[PDB]
Amino acid sequence: TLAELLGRSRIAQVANNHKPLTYTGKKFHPTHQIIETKPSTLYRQEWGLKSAIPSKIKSRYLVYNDLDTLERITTFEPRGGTQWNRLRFQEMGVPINPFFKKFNTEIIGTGGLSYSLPGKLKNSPNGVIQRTVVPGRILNVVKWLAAIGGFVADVVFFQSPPSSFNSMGDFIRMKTFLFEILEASMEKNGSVSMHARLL
Amino acid sequence: KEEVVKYILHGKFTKNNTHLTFSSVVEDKNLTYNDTMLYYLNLPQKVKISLSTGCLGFRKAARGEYEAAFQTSGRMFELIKEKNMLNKDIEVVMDDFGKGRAAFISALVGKEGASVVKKVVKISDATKLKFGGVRSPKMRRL
Amino acid sequence: AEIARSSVENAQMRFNSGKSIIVNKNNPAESFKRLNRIMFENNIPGDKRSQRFYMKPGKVAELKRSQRHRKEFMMGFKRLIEIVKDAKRKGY
Amino acid sequence: PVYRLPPLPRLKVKKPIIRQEANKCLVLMSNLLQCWSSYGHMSPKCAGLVTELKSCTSESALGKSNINYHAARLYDRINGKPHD
Amino acid sequence: PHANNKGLYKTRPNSSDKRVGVKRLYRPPKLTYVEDRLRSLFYKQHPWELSRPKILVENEIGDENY
Amino acid sequence: KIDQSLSKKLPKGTIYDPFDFSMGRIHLDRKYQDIMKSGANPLEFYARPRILSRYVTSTGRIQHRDITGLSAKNQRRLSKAIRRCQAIGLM
Amino acid sequence: ESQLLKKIDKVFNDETEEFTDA
Amino acid sequence: MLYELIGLVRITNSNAPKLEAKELSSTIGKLIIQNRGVVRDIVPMGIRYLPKIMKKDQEKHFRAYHFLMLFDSSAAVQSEILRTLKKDPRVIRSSIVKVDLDKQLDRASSLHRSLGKKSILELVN
Amino acid sequence: MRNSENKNAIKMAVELARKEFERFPGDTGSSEVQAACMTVRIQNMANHIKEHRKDFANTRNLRILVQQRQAILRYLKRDNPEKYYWTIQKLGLNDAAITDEFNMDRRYMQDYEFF
RNA sequence: AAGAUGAAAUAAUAAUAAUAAUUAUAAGACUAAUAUAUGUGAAAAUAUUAAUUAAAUAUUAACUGACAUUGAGGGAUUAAAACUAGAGUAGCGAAACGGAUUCGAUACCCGUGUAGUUCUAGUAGUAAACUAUGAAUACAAUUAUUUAUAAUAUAUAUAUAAAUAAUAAAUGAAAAUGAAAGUAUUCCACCUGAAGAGUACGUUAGCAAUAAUGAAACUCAAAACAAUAGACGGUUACAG
Ligand SMILES: [Mg+2]
Ligand SMILES: [Mg+2]
Ligand SMILES: [Mg+2]
Ligand SMILES: [Mg+2]
Ligand SMILES: [Mg+2]
Ligand SMILES: [Mg+2]
Ligand SMILES: [Mg+2]
Ligand SMILES: [Mg+2]
Ligand SMILES: [Mg+2]
Ligand SMILES: [Mg+2]
Ligand SMILES: [Mg+2]
Ligand SMILES: [Mg+2]
Ligand SMILES: [Mg+2]
Ligand SMILES: [Mg+2]
Ligand SMILES: [Mg+2]
Repeated sequence: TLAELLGRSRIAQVANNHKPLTYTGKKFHPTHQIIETKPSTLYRQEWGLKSAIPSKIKSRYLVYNDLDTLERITTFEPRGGTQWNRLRFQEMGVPINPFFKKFNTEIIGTGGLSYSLPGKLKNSPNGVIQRTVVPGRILNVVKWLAAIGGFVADVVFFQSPPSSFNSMGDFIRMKTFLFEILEASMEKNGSVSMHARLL
Repeated sequence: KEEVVKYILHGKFTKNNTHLTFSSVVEDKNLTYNDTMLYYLNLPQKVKISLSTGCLGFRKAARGEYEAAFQTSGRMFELIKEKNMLNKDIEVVMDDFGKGRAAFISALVGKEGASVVKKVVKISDATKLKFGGVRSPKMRRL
Repeated sequence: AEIARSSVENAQMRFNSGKSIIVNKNNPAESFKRLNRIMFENNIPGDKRSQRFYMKPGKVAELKRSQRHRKEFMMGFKRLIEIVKDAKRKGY
Repeated sequence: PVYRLPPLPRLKVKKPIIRQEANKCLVLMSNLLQCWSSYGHMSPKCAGLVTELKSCTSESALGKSNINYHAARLYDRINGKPHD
Repeated sequence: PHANNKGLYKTRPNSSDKRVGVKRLYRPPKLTYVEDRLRSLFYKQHPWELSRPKILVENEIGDENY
Repeated sequence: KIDQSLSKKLPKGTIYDPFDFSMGRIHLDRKYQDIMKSGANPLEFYARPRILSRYVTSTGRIQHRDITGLSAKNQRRLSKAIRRCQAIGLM
Repeated sequence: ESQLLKKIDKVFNDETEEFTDA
Repeated sequence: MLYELIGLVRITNSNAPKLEAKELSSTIGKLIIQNRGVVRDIVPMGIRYLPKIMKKDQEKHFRAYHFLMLFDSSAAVQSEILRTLKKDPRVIRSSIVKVDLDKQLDRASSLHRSLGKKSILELVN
Repeated sequence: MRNSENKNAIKMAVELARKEFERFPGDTGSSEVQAACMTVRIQNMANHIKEHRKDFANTRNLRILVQQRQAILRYLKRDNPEKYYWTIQKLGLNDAAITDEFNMDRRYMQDYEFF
């Protein structure tokens, strides 16, 4: 019947949610399913939703709340950013087990951020990679805070900050540093707490 | 013995005139706890300078204007200086929103009251509003 | 007596009308701006103007209804303008 | 709370406010005059400002919102009026 | 014929039963699926699975043989 | 140093986007910036001036429901409690 | 009056946790 | 009927401010119990500064000893208690409010009910 | 009960009147029981109005309640005359008090010295 | 000098020390914020606090078994003004007396200010007493908000009611109404060109003022409602 197909249809596969699309609080994890389109469908404003998305949207990713509203629009944001954070984490290689052997709503383990298992070495043309080096940005004078790969992490120094820190001041974020991501756990709220060290 | 804890510069800015009054709060060092606390809470006051725009020479409709209030404030500050009464801290009080209220502010914060403004510590409003109260006059059918 | 004098300052500060502020020495005009913000935030000038003359209770009621309607109209108008800005940004 | 409006003859802002960017020349001039007030006239401590002022005012001494259009364009679509 | 959760038998119609419910016959029914309750749970337990992009453009629903 | 308003502090443990390093983020934050908002009956606090002095102005004027954000019932109860407190010599 | 006296003495005289509300 | 009295007793004897409030509470409680009444609570609030310089009869006050009394009494004796309170120089302000018992026989004072303790039984556990 | 609200005393009085007029346990709706409970509340509101003679809202309520008792007793007369006569005899009213138009007007309050 | 005004002036502002300020006493009347009259009440009304008494909500359980609706006459209540007595009278303020303005002022404005406004016991029973819309019953397409319950685990953009807002249909001279100004049924009130006229006369009631009831002759081909397009406005806003 039509009802069974509707229950199995791709729109039905997206779980209902009405969280604000313009949240200004703290973001620990994704809140909205990212919707993607191919170039061929985007050329025809086709996204598998009810209504054609406006031609102004050149990006191939969006998030949305309502297919249609009393305002005769679809409530959406042309953003798919949270996928690039996840992939960047996958590039770091630092791992984070409940993935091994009435309903509980709490996040299980990592909430899908990473499925990599703990103990493995990264072979390289030099040799086994002993530690993971990643570019980052020191944020503010404070363990300092660094923007690394879409995540805010805690920076610890070998001995003390260099002169560039206080030379630049609040413009310290303009320059790129190298960090060693020591470790990465996740807390109950669902937030990843990476510990790094400046180099 | 009459100490002087502070001074109070009171302004009354009505529609047709502005009345400025400088006062000194006398205290007496010296009777139950309640009596002493009451005495300190509402300490006696004594007028020292009293001025209105008429004192400055303005007449009739000229009394309610901006310039009249401004010059009256200037004269008030000059008199506070001449009487050598800038010793203790001043507490400004403002009692109505007449057109001379802004004039008083401009004179005080400006060069006219630059001598006095260094010594004012508290500025407050004392506008009297009735919570129901007596019946106001009827509207004027102009 | 001595402890009395110790407590006079606390007791005297306690009886605050809420319409008094402490002048900032560096910029006194900033303090007067704060006081004027208090005045408008308590509608003290507006109440003083409205108490000048007597208004019949029916006229008071109709003015009250009019003002409330205008406020709610502005709120709805702002909501609609926000929707206009949102739709414009998405490209509608 | 949501306050929906009745059907309006229009949806228009009376006096739309715009982004009046401040003139760089006037800001430079104010900074230079502040410098002369503090550090003395013809002070060497802000000759750079003077230079910058001279460079910015040299040729010229001084160096619109679309909300109503989009509001008129979109009012019928978003007003939530019931169908005819 | 059996006592309700509060122990009381039902011996006469209540005020809801006596109201004509013809409107329900014409109101388009709300479609419900248990999977939707179970779709909400998964993405509450795996918020980063929402970051995996999804394509809502169907290829052909009839071609699916799973 | 720069004014703290013009800068954005990304919290700890939070994910971010490049957009967050922009004036757009600060501007969007500005635009999109308790005990009575609960099952508690405000009429039980009529003898507690400290609690219900939070829902008045510096001069003591009860705040409009547009400000307090309370439900109609709790606005009415809070106003009753404040007026009763004013009458019984508190407040 | 006996219970009144016992309560009044204990409740007031002793340095008891009052409902000072601060 | 359950009633909640909130008295503001004067404190003229600085060295023992509670002295007045104790004898006020004793008088009111004696009246209640001798008039087929019951006293459930005598919750003391502290010494507090009054919001204004309140003038009971011909003496001005700037502070008072606040106290609360929860008591079950009839309407006539409750009016009598209020009468005695209003014509007592010791008392600056007084107020008696009903606590409705249509639901629960036992009910805590307004202060404890605001804290979360709905009845005296919770307050004693 | 002497420390309680008067409405509780009226509730107990209503219970007693119902138990004295009921045709069987649980009977609360027979015309005789309705008249008895109305009578109890009429007595209470009449006392209240005697104490508050400028309370016209509750005087109106009392008037309406008296007329309601009249309507139900007139129905009882039409339905079960024997029980009707027994009921009005036990309640202190005669047939004229029930069947005659009764606006609880100022003339009534003068003739019967209500105040 | 003050006060007032558009600007001034007032037989009774101030040198008899005023006005302004700070205290202290006294008296009346009123009830800032919350606030929306949301609501409550039959309407009139009603929002500073507390108590006593009385009324008013929803849903379940049980009970009566049509006991209902409407309602001529009748009854009750009924704003403001007004009246009769007795208290009170701070503010406001008919009348009156003055000062202005004006060609003139009999007015608007200013000053003194009696009655009244306040309370107690009454009389009176009228308002644009209006939603200009009598009450009850059955029914009719939607949406959005609240509002109040009942769930189910903030989420069900949760169901069931009332109100509010915008409407479909329908109706309507249209304006518009919109769950009634729709579809129907029942009962009551009222209307039948304008003017004369809510007048006269009579009667009833009332201390009075008055209230109710309520004509006719004479004259005319008028008179009114909604909407349309202008003109005009000591009408608004925007531009140039
Ligand atoms: Mg009947
Ligand atoms: Mg109010
Ligand atoms: Mg009827
Ligand atoms: Mg009125
Ligand atoms: Mg009168
Ligand atoms: Mg008289
Ligand atoms: Mg008078
Ligand atoms: Mg006057
Ligand atoms: Mg004229
Ligand atoms: Mg006059
Ligand atoms: Mg009468
Ligand atoms: Mg008449
Ligand atoms: Mg009439
Ligand atoms: Mg018609
Ligand atoms: Mg007549």
